[PDB]
Amino acid sequence: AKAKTRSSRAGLQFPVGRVHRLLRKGNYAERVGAGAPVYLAAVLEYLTAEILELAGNAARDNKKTRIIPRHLQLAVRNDEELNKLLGRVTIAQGGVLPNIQSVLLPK
Amino acid sequence: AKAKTRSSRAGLQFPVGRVHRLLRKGNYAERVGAGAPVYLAAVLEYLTAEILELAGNAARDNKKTRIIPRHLQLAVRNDEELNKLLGRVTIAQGGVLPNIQSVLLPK
Amino acid sequence: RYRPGTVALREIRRYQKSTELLIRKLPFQRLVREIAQDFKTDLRFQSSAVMALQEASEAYLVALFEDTNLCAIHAKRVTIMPKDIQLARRIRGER
Amino acid sequence: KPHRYRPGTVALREIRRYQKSTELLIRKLPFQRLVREIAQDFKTDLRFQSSAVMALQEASEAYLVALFEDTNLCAIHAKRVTIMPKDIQLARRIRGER
Amino acid sequence: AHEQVEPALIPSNWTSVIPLLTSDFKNQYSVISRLKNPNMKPVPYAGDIIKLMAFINKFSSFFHSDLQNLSFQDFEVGLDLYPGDPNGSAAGIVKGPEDTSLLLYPDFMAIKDIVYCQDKMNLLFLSLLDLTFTENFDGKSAKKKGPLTTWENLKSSSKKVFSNPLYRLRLVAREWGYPREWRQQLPSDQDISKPKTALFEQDEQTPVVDPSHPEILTPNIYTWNANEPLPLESNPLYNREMDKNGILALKPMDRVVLLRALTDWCASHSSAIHDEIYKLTHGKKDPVFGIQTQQVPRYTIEGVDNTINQFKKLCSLIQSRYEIRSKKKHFVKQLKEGKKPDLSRKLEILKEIKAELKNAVKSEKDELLFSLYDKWVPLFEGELPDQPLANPFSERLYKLRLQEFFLGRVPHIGDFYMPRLHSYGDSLEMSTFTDLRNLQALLSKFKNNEYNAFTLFENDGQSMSAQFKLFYHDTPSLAHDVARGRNTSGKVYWYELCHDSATLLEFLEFLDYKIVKPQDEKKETTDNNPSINTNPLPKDAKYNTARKKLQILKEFLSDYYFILRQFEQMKVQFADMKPGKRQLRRIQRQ
Amino acid sequence: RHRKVLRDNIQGITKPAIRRLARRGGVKRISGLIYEETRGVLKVFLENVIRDAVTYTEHAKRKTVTAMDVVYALKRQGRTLYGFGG
Amino acid sequence: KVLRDNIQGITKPAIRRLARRGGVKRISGLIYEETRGVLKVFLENVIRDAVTYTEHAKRKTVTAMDVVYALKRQGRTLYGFG
Amino acid sequence: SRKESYAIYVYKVLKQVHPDTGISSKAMSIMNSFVNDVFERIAGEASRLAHYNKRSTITSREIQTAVRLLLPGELAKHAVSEGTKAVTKYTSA
Amino acid sequence: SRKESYAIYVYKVLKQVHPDTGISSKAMSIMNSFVNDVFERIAGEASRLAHYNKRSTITSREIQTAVRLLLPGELAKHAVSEGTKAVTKYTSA
DNA sequence: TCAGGATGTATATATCTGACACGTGCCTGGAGACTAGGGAGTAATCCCCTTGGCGGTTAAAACGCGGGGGACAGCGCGTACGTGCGTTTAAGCGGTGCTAGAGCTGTCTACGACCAATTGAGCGGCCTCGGCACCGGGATTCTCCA
DNA sequence: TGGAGAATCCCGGTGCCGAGGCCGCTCAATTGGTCGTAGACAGCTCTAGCACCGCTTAAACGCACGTACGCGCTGTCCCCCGCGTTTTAACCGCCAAGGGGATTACTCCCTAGTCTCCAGGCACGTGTCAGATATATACATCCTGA
Repeated sequence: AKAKTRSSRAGLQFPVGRVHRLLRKGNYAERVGAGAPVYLAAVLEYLTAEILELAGNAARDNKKTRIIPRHLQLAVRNDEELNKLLGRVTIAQGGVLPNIQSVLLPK
Repeated sequence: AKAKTRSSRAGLQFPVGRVHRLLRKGNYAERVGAGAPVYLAAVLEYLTAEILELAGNAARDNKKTRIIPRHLQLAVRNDEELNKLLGRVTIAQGGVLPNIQSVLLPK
Repeated sequence: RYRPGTVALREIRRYQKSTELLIRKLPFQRLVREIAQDFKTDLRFQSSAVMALQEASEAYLVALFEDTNLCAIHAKRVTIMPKDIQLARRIRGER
Repeated sequence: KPHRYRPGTVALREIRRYQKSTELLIRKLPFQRLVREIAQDFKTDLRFQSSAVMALQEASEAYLVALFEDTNLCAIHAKRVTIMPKDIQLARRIRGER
Repeated sequence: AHEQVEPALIPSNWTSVIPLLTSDFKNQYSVISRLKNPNMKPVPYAGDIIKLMAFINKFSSFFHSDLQNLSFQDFEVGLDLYPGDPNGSAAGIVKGPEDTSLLLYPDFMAIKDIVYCQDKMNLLFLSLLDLTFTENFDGKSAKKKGPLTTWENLKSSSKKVFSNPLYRLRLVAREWGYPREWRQQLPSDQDISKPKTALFEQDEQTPVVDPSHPEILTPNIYTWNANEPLPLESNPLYNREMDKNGILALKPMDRVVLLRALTDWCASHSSAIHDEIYKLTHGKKDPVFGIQTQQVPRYTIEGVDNTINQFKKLCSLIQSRYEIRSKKKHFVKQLKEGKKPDLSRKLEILKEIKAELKNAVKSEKDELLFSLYDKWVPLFEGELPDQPLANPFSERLYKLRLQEFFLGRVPHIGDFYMPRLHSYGDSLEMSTFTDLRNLQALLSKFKNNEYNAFTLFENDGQSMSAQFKLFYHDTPSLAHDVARGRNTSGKVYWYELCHDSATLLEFLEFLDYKIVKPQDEKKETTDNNPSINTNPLPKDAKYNTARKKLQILKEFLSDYYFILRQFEQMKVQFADMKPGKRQLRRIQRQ
Repeated sequence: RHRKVLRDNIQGITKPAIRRLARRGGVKRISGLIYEETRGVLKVFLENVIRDAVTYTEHAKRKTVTAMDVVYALKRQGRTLYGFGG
Repeated sequence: KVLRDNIQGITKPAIRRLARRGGVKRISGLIYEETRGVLKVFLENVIRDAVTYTEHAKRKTVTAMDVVYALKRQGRTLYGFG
Repeated sequence: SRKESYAIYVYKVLKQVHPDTGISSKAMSIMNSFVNDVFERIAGEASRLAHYNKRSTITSREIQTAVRLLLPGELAKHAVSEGTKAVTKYTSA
Repeated sequence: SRKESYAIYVYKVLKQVHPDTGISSKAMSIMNSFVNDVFERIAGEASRLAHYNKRSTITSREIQTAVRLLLPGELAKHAVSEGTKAVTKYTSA
């Protein structure tokens, strides 16, 4: 019959088939169930959507239309939960969040 | 016909066969070489001896003849490299190193 | 009457020489069950599970107080204050 | 009367300027030579991909910037505005690097 | 005569442990380069480094601890010097049997070692400059105790630590004197030292205005031909890189020349050491034999067997002399009143040991000297203040004028120098520079190697020179060249023999052939000799005592071979300060 | 069938206990505001570890929290513990 | 060819630019040397590990992946280099 | 040769979230690394979960528990919601 | 069930090192945990090395490199010495 | 500074236990022997990407010199923290009783590995134009001595 | 408090090079089977977690008192910042060689899978002495005094 990709059955954009293959060849366990790649692809797609939404807003606040690493850095470091998820991660060409301590400001 | 353990062939006290089984059953790689269990058993035996010697010295200095967790703690924390290897480990019932900051001392 | 501070050092040596736990066991067990009440109701604990929790907790607090003491000495004090705990935990990455 | 800014204003201006940008703050060639000099000790006649040196420099600058943030917190804690070597040492000791 | 009169222990024959060389033994031609072999190397910079090492040896308290354990390889590698070329440095050294390339230390040895040697050499340069110029506060200053310069002084943030002393030096150097290599040597072959430059005397004043005084003090005066330095641009002391880079900014031979000149200027104008040396040499004493510049230990100049034989004869004679001294009429009559405490303890113990030593057999006569040297030291009080076989390295009179790397003298050839390390005050723990008895004792402990590398570096092996080299100095050729017209401006008088153990044994193998007496005198030492190594010494009876000394040198070098390869392996084992507790845990674990 | 709801057991970590914990850490003098801060810190630490322990318990379909669950939670937080198995 | 004294290429103004990005307003004079030392140690740790990977692959070239693996081994994950 | 990546999937998601926004090359490299890193974390945690319970299969229970362990709070809640939705949509079909 | 542990092996090594010293039961438990922890670390690093180089075997080269990456300095030098010694003895006999 | 009295501590003997050391069965897992087949090792090649030179330009680093402001030391006060002592509380320990649920066994089926055929999604190659970097000139704001 | 000069923003214009679309062309994902066993599921045993009660007694608690430490203020002076001028070497654009990493085609030997056998390790019983406790002792430390 006509073939439908597994990622289309679940209504996803990420590849269920590629994820299943990576799981099998990664030696994570002897066997991989049918729902594991689907469930994991859904989770990965959700997280990617989060990052990209926040970074797109950050880019729009600069009147740019290409997202650049600086915008990803601003998106991550301004959200508490994403910043907790990526606390030990360095983003190349990211920079820092503008922050000058209070007692340094003129009075 | 007469069995002669792999550990005996290599002059080790730790089991080569058990280590080989743990390697095969632990999902580390598809295949496991022949000398890998030998090398790993040698390393483990060496580290065990290293820590046990220092713990025996520490227990001896306290006029004890049995080793208790206090002596393992003292042996580990008093050695620079063992302390680096177990920097993120809590030894149950180990106590701490007797150490008072100088400025707190009386004068 | 000893001068304020002598008993302090004497206790420091005492409690750095021993290894027993420094919190009462029943209060800590009740605290553990109370905290766990908010993740799953009617939970049972092995006794060794609670003992493991207490060992880990006390180790953590002792190390935190060591860092706190360093942060106090840095500001030329000897009294540890909440600022010191907050600075230690901010540098450690916990806040 | 030549015009002069008060001591501290230009420092704040630079703080803003460099917290707004994202480019690397160390010169490329000196850092590359530093990498090669360090790597002499481990193996002789090593080659480096260009991206390898760039990765080392990104990681290094990120590390130093974060360390200076912690150092600044220590200096403020001791009621100062000048950072001093003891502030770096306290920060690295609390972190677990010494 | 009176009571078999005390046989005068005449100083001329019975000196201290210190004989002399008199620098004129080879008044007869000995220029023949017959000792040559494949393992010979001409090293122009040799004597200069020997001078450096000796100077840093005599001045231990002035210098860092890390400078006291230097070796000859340390100077070569640090200064990037290669042996071989009689016109300076032989850029690169060939490797193996045949070699299109050259070794070039970066291609041969670990690189942190090269860096560390270079750092040591900058440290030495800075310490000399400090001791020379930081004398506005002369000697004793705010930084009095300890060496004037340390590592953190060199690695300091001044970042041009050499600039200000460099300026001071380029100021005072124009008159402090320049080396003959840094003199503006004359293009015009007319203004030599004795002659002068230009005819200032327009004419001799024969028509004197006063006939009563014909004599004149200005017969024919000239302009003076005082020797000049180089131009400032070509004066390498004016090379700006020295401010930040340091000494590693000249030509290697210029490095050597600058270090030598700096040592001379330090010895002359560092008023600390300037007064300390003259204090140390012409204090209120003359040499126990008489003033002579260069002197050696006895067992160096004759050897163990001859010196112990002659001092056994001396020992028997002086023991009988003591027995006479006691039972002497005037001496006896002055003994009852307590003349001197030595004149009683010495006599009583010498009588009891006369009883216990006439018991000793003639086979024990030799051994009793080396056994009883311990109690034999307090004996020599009324006699010489030191034993004829005593420790040279305990004197403040034989300290300035003593040279210690010297290892023996041979007729018609020259001297054998053994530039090894410091042995004065500090680093005396395992110092081989010591008395014959305990010297041979330590060499014995290292033949059977009771002490090994771990004990070796525990017993101040890090303060002890890891490596070595062996040199031959052609005293006859240079002495004659001085006495005959000074042919030298850049000639060579130093040669290299053996740098490590294998070359040491090769040199032993070749030298024992020299020890072969000329049976070719009654001919008709090996083959292919007139081509690569003149083994057969000229057939005659001149070298017989020379060959006895060569036999003793072979003995001493084979005795050294143990301790020398011991250090040459200890350094490899424990070059870095490392936790050897785990290293011994290897052996206990296996 | 007794399932009571506890309340305010954090005060059972008495002030003397906190002083003992500080004394083992080398502290000579202790501010009076330290105790509440320390109770808050301990509460956060225990919440973080117990959440993971109960997650491990639930995944195994059990009703008791075992010693291995605590050990795994601690290891997952980079605080390995020795002396309880695992 | 030997390499030496390259840490002096980490200049004073570069260090104070990093301090500025860190939000530091005044800098003592002894910081710079101290900072250099810190940097050296950091690099020595990562480069060592990187070479350990390169030797294991039997390569003579240090790739960006070796550096990324070393950093990640030390707990300093880096994004943007594969 | 060929080198697989997550680029086109990231670009698809982007076009779903901000229809008129692009993305640089280096930003795409960063997002590719981010996807790989999270994948590896979750898969490793699931592997340990299977090993602890003496199981030889990685199922949706393992992935769900691993997600609960790694992600913080609302991220974990929403992620479990989306994952369950996808699995139900996949099975019901 | 015959729950396995390294108790007897640790006891053997102890008797070699200090022939007349005993060990508590809790200390034996700690030493067992230590052995398991180090085994896990080395095996995991060797696995990552194998996957990195697109190889499907753990050989003694992988174990050696994992030991070099995990142990600090002198410990690494000595442990590599022992491992090489053991493999040589094993193969030559 | 030397010392005496009170106290906490290192020292020395007595007894008392329970935790460690020592000593049998059995059964599972390690060793031996063997074969197959694919992973790993080797040789040949090729091409691209790293190292090394060269010269011009100009941006950044180095160096020098006020001088302003922050680090640091010294001092005085007042309140919070330690120390002690009597009274109260609840931890700890033991014993008793009960049942939830941990843990193991035995059946058996539904799910995942594996495989061959088929194909269509995604990768590398190759254009092209628009977002963004840059510049230059004018506008507005900001800082500092009044 | 208001103005003078330096920084920064902004608007328009221009140019380029990389983001994004199109187009073959694999080769990895999908489909439809068969085959085995991993885990779901029911059932049973019995451990150990939970609750409660009583008696000891040590720890927690509350209050009183005193002094030592924290914190604010002042004064000094050194040392870092801001700015100008000189110097140096980073950077860029181009060029060339050649080493080493990647690809490909053979080849072979090392490791997995299987079957058979037996002993090493573990569970289960027993003894005793190392360590904890008690109790009695000289020694070192602290606090106040002359």
